[PDB]
Amino acid sequence: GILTTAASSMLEKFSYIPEAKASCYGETPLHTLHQFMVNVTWDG
Amino acid sequence: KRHGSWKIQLNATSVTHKPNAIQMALSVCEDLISSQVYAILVSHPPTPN
Ligand SMILES: *[C@@H]1O[C@H](CO)[C@@H](O[C@@H]2O[C@H](CO)[C@@H](O)[C@H](O)[C@H]2NC(C)=O)[C@H](O)[C@H]1NC(C)=O
Ligand SMILES: *[C@@H]1O[C@H](CO)[C@@H](O)[C@H](O)[C@H]1NC(C)=O
Repeated sequence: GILTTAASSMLEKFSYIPEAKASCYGETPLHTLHQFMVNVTWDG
Repeated sequence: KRHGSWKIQLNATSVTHKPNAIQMALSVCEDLISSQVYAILVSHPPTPN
């Protein structure tokens, strides 16, 4: 619930927030949930 | 040499650079732990990062 709430609130700020790693073998993200979900209220 | 003729022996196993960070220890966890190592030595004073 906390991850879905933070992602839903982050989607309003920017569309292509979900980005993942290309390959484990062989553009660093700047807008993640590390600095965004400071407050959260799931199910009261 | 200076410890005489005790039954223990000393074997060495060394690996080199990997640019990716997970594949540094990905080789280590099945090479050295499978080799029953006692100590691992990291000796890289140049890094690209
Ligand atoms: C040190 O112990 C191992 C025992 O096999 C040998 O070295 C490695 O052996 C593994 C298989 O367990 C191989 O995958 C590696 O390629 C081997 N490395 C080397 C450098 O051969 C080896 O017999 C022993 N002594 C030496 C020479 O490292
Ligand atoms: C969290 O903080 C923001 C800051 O603007 C505030 O508007 C909001 O009411 C707070 N509550 C949640 C959990 O969204």
